[PDB]
Amino acid sequence: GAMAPSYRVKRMDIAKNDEECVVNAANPRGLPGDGVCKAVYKKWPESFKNSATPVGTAKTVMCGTYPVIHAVGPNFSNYTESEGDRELAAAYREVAKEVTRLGVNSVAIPLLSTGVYSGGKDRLTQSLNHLFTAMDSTDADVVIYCRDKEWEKKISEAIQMRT
Ligand SMILES: O=C(Nc1nc(=O)cc[nH]1)c1nccs1
Ligand SMILES: [Cl-]
Ligand SMILES: [Cl-]
Repeated sequence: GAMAPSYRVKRMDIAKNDEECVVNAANPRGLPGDGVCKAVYKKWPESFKNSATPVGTAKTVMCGTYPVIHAVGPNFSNYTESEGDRELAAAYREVAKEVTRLGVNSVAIPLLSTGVYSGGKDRLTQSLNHLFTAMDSTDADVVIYCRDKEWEKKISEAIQMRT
């Protein structure tokens, strides 16, 4: 584990992360997808061999020795707010189990269900709070990746408020 486990946020492409493993914001079918998923497919295509997994679950596939944890958040265009909220929390709990099993000291993670699966709603606080509920009990350094300047500021404020 990390000596003083922390949370940090960076505004850049998660395919350029400086962590020991990456979480992909995957689709259930293991397809190349869009946004973060397409960036992950271009950088670690080998990790999409048998990566299909249901909504609310995570499945890790190695690219060489580098772990890619495919986490499938719900698409809020298809799910109700109550059911989608439950599956989003579940996907993050499965990421925490995989990060612990892998024994890594750091992990790069995007905010699940905040892009094309958001159903057109701002889900920064919802998704980040489920990330903290799952990852708080792990001892890996967590680095959250985002692309929007206003989101970077809001995620950074949420991390600093708890310290
Ligand atoms: O690209 C994104 N998510 C996503 N992409 C897919 O193709 C299928 C499911 N989820 C994200 N970008 C930023 C935060 S999540
Ligand atoms: Cl970049
Ligand atoms: Cl973003």
